[PDB]
Amino acid sequence: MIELEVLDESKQKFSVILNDRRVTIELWYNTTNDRWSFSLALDGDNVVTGRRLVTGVDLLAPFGLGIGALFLLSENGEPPTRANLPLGLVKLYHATQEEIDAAISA
Amino acid sequence: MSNLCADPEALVEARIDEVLTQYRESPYLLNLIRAYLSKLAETSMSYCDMVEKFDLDTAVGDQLTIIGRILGFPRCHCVCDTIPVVGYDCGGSYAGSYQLAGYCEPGSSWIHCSPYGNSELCVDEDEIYRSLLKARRYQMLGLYDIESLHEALQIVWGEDAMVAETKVGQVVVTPGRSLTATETRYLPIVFRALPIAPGIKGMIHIDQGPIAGYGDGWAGYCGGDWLCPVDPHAYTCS
Amino acid sequence: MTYGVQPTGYVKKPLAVHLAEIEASMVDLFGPGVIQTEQSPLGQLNGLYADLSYDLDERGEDLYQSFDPEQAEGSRLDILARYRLLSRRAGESDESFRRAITNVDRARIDLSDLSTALSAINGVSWSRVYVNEDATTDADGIPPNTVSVAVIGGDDDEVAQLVRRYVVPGVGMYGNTTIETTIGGFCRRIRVIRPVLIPTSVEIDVQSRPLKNGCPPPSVNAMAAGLYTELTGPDRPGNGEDGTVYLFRKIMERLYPNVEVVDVRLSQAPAAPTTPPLVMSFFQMMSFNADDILVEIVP
Amino acid sequence: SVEIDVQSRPLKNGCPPPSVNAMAAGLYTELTGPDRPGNGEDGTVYLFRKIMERLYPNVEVVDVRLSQAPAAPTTPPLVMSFFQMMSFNADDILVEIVP
Amino acid sequence: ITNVDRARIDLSDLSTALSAINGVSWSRVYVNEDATTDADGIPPNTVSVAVIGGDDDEVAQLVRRYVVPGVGMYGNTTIETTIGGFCRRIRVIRPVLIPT
Repeated sequence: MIELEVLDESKQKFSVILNDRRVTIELWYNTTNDRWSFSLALDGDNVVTGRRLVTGVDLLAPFGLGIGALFLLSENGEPPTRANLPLGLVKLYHATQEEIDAAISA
Repeated sequence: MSNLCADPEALVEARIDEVLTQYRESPYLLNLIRAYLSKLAETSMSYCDMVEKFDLDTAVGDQLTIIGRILGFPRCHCVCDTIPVVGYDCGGSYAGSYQLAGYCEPGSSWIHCSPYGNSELCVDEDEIYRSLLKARRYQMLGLYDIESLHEALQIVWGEDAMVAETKVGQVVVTPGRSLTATETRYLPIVFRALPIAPGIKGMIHIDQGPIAGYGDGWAGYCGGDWLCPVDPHAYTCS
Repeated sequence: MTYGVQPTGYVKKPLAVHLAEIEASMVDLFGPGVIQTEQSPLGQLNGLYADLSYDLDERGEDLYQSFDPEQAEGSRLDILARYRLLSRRAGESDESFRRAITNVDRARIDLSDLSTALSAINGVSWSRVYVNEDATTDADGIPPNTVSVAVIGGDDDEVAQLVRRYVVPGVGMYGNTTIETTIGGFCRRIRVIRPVLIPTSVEIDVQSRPLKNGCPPPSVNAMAAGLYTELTGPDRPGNGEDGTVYLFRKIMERLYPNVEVVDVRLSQAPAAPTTPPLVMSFFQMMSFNADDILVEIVP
Repeated sequence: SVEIDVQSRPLKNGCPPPSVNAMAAGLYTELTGPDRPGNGEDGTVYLFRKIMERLYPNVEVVDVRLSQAPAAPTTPPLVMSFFQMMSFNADDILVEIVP
Repeated sequence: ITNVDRARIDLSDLSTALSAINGVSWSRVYVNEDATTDADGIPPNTVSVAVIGGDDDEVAQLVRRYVVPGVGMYGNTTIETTIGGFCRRIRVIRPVLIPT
């Protein structure tokens, strides 16, 4: 799996090749609830918009996009925050389906 | 989570704090801005009444219908029953071919209603549809064991309900109390929601009273009665 | 607070109500001498902010309808179905997936999980679920306390792994095809029905009954094409359904109310059409061809 | 006065025989609504069987009897002239299941 | 435009509209406004249309909006039209060409 760096900006956007697909991710911080949210576009088309970043679950599971799992982790299961997500106290990870299968089998 | 929103006057004053020094004491300008922003705040307050109106333990009306539509148990169902009809029996009594309703009947329906012209008994009392949904969330997960079926029956009928026998493909249940007319009429819909494994026939105690016999949790002479499983005809006229 | 979320749904405050209470707020500020006509500087502001308030109400209604499977659409419909772990098929419409989520009657709510998961299995063109829950064998031949499955397509392995996990132990299965399955070493034989298709030849005689001399009947080819579509659709005749005059008179008259069906004739191809009923056993099905269907208008 | 005798044909996984009152009120509402039989439209088996089989796909109509109140129900056709039109009452429709 | 001498100042609009349909190589309009059938076979109070080419659907919908209800039509080809459900049947003449 891989770690996706998060900048110290309340709204940021980047692109990464996941399962040989150009996936564009847009993170933006909602101050009113103090939470990070993501929109995902596959090849220029927005397939996910306005999803809450939550730790310990696969954020892409409901959609069947075919680009693996995108999940957040933290040492003691803290929730992602304006300060604690860019600092690396909460890390965003992408895991490929084969890796998930191998770990599940192991 | 917790309190989503706040009082509109808190938000509007938080914004009025951002006004310039030269306008800090302009009562007409500030009160105009307050008039215009207090309605946006008040309009959006109405949204935090969209949070626990879908609480399964408390939902009512369309909020309960929407939950029923998510759980896949609609408010009304086809039956072999002569639903009572709202109307007058020509005073004392008229021959007719229908039966009538009198301002307190779950079988509320006019002869012109669409979920009446095709035999759909529709559940109107929220306290019973809520129980049916709370039972249906067991069919959802397939929790067919007794530990779950007894819990479903407690919600549908009450604390005196129990599951009696496990024959070959035939399971008996009892509310453990005399039923009222509303519950009796809705009884066929209860066995469509209870968690009973397909291919196994649900039955019901005759007197809806606690069953007798030997053991720890049962009923004796006073309160108990001899078992008699009967067909509730949940899916058939016959 | 009659407005907002109400037992009847989301009640929306009218734009006129918004504007009127804006005007009340402004009268309470500037006095009764203020001018608020729709063309004055204050009237224009009142209109703009009334429109913005009403658009907030529109958002409220959108948020309320984003939780009603009858109004939700798209990936939000998919998330709603994720409460029961249903999944959309390929190219499935929102209407069909919505009907699956809601379990519109179905007259028997259980076996809906099995029916919908079967339909979701890849390759399953047609699927149907039956049950004999009495202590006697039914007229169709299903033994007591038994679950029967009819399925066209899909691989036997996925079908059986699904049926085993939806049907509890201690409940039998009536069928013609047997699939051996294994979980943790325990070894269940799952019996399903793979209906045998009987090519049916169908010849129908119809009379024309124009609605209030409204518009005349369609052409023979159009009626035959409509009937072929109807019989090939998801509401095609099931297994064990004998061909009768009633079935076709119910299909033709619904498709084309201005047409009266007089005489239906059926047979097993290539045998000559003749008098119904054509008896299909519980393992048999009627299969139709566009050529075989014939319709004739009679005086 | 209209009278329909039917045979129930329930498909295996389906609703039971719909109740006689529901069948009567469904026919009444549809015959009384905008799609009511117009003037000069003979009451006949075609119209009533079509309506019944379109409302309730799990029912087969055995026979239709028709007449004028208080006249005894008579085998169709019930002839209506171009100026005469059929009327109906909820309590004057009778439906029963034939075995 | 000018309606150069036609001897029928009305019916020129229908004639022009018919000729203005795509594919209508030849067209003509006939009327029998008398109470007795004409030697040509057109019943009384009848409007007949002869046309070669053009689609039946468009031709019939065009003739319908020029010929008023209560006026018959005489012809060898019948086209069934519909406006608001009120389906009508419009008869026109598709001439049979006899080689000479």
